[PDB]
Amino acid sequence: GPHMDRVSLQNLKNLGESATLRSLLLNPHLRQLMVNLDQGEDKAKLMRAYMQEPLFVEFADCCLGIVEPSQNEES
Amino acid sequence: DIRHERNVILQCVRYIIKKDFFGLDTNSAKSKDV
Repeated sequence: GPHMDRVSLQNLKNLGESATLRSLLLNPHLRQLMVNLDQGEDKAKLMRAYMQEPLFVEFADCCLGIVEPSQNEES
Repeated sequence: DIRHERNVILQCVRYIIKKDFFGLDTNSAKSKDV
């Protein structure tokens, strides 16, 4: 199951340290996406509707590189 | 993998909101029915 799908706080705390990622939080829309998704009014459709907005896509793609210990196979 | 990635975003978002914005703890099993 989604056991190691959960990220360790170290990796998450590194997000705020990332000059690139923190700069994304400067977007009033992006931060609204974040808080909306967390409240979970309907995370089901939000997870879809958020991946279409380039702002949240940037945020997502940025946090992945910071929290993913997963190497790029054989790159 | 998007199945993994999207859930990973949930960890990212919730961490930030936790020390940046509100820091609230609404997502808890405060139900005393159990």
